[PDB]
Amino acid sequence: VYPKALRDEYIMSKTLGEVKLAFERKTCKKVAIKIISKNVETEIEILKKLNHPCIIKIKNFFDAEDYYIVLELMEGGELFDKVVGNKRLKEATCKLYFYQMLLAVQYLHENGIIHRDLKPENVLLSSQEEDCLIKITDFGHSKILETSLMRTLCGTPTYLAPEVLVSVGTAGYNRAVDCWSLGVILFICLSGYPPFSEHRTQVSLKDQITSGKYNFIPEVWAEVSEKALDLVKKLLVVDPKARFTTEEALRHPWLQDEDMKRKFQDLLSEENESTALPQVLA
Amino acid sequence: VYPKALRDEYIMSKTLGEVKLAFERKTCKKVAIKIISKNVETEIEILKKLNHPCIIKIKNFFDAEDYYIVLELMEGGELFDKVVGNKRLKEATCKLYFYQMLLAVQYLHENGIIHRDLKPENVLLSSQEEDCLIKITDFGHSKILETSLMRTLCGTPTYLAPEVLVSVGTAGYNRAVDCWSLGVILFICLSGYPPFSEHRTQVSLKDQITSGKYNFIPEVWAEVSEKALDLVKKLLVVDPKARFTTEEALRHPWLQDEDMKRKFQDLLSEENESTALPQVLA
Ligand SMILES: c1coc(-c2ccnc3[nH]nc(C4CC4)c23)c1
Ligand SMILES: c1coc(-c2ccnc3[nH]nc(C4CC4)c23)c1
Repeated sequence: VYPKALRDEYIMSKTLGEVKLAFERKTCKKVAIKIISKNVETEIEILKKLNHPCIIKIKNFFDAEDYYIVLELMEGGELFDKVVGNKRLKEATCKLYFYQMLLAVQYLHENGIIHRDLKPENVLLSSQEEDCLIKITDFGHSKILETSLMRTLCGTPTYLAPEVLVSVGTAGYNRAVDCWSLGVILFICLSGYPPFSEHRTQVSLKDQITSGKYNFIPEVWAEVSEKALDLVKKLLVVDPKARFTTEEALRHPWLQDEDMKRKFQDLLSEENESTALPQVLA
Repeated sequence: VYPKALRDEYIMSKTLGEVKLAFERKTCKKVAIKIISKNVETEIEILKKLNHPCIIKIKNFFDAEDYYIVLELMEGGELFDKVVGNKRLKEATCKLYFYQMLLAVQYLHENGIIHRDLKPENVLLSSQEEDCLIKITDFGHSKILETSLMRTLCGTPTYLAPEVLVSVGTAGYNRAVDCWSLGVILFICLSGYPPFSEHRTQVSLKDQITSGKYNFIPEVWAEVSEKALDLVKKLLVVDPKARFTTEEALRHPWLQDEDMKRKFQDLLSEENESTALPQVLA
């Protein structure tokens, strides 16, 4: 059974995925309750602190026999369900979703958060409409950013191991892992197929990724612009240092689209209509 | 002033280094009280759990306006004070101390603890005698060992960044950093001078270490055995994977010394004379 405290504020209903739809008793509004059976402390700590239109918001949390997390309900489900079994997303719909994913990831990075597990199944669509707001979820694997390397470097390396000194060159580029993921997500949305797979290949999945040699099927990509493909090429770079950042991506020719930037602002203000407190008129 | 609680159990006395000698009121025995002015939680968590004759033992802790740590008093001070200003340690005294440092570090590693800051100033001598017990201190920088890489690897790397997959090869060799430090400590004890320095050199300290090209002065090392030098060569290896472990070191020809292993056991049982509860005689 569900705990008394949760039962006191919410009316539990039909399952969504475990994730279940519930009704907030006070408001009669629908909510989503993610049950994480017995690190969730860190996920809430992050989510309570985080505030962006493209990042999921915690409404409430319950620490009982299991962990119960109350989130805003996403009527469109996962982005994964839109790309399954070679279901190709329309280029405009890709731009709109990607743009949001970039803003969302940029924000995380700004605030020292590395998602670490970005995938179509962690992106949620707000409505059943293709022109809708997306939201990033699953901060389970996320990391926070002062390095113990920095504390070490203040001292004289008389006793410091070489590898620690070598690690200095690479250091501070952990966030690049999220840009790789976005690159993989963008490839999936645009083509309908993944860039790295064990399907009809001899080469190991590890090897395709390490080499950065993605599976390019021309007939598929003929339907996709050079601008879109260029951006994928720029994010799917083996060297994290050379690999494009969210800021670099957001500045890319593909995203310099005034209609998409307009549609998102229009979707944004439409969501914010109910929340709007009267304005201080000059 | 010192807190009431600490004042209640201990009589504070003359400074040792901040570290001050105190007297346990119950026992009238001398103790050392390390004052760490306002991560100490982790250092105590480790030290309370740790139990070895060559690792410092916590007796008590006080969390007031500052952090007060009660430790067993080491009458011989730091190992650093024995090697300052080209003071060369006798080879036997090196073997004896090194052997203990190896046992101590091996134990840490066994229990998943990486010291991270091993240096002559973190090694304490029990008595003013050169044949004495040593103890490892300063667990401030120490790390504990399940990897978030291991949690990642359970999944399909479809979205995994290449660098994460590359990090797999190197992974699980963080403890090698302590073997480097022991190698640097052993060089210092044996020669009287450090292997890597900015004194009478053009080459950067980073560069000497990364290259692993230690400053070898033959006239100095003529007084030192080939067995001792070989061990230093084996620990001062740039590749952590190739670099000797504490077990490899403890198996080395230099440490297969029955008199040293005997002297340490004799020093050990002499310390344990006061603690000895009667034995269950068969
Ligand atoms: C897991 C983590 O977050 C969710 C989730 C959060 C907020 N609204 C939602 N609508 N549908 C889902 C799940 C069924 C896709 C969710 C599930
Ligand atoms: C700092 C960290 O530990 C100590 C310390 C711990 C136990 N006994 C000791 N005797 N002398 C010292 C200091 C003066 C060298 C210490 C100091």
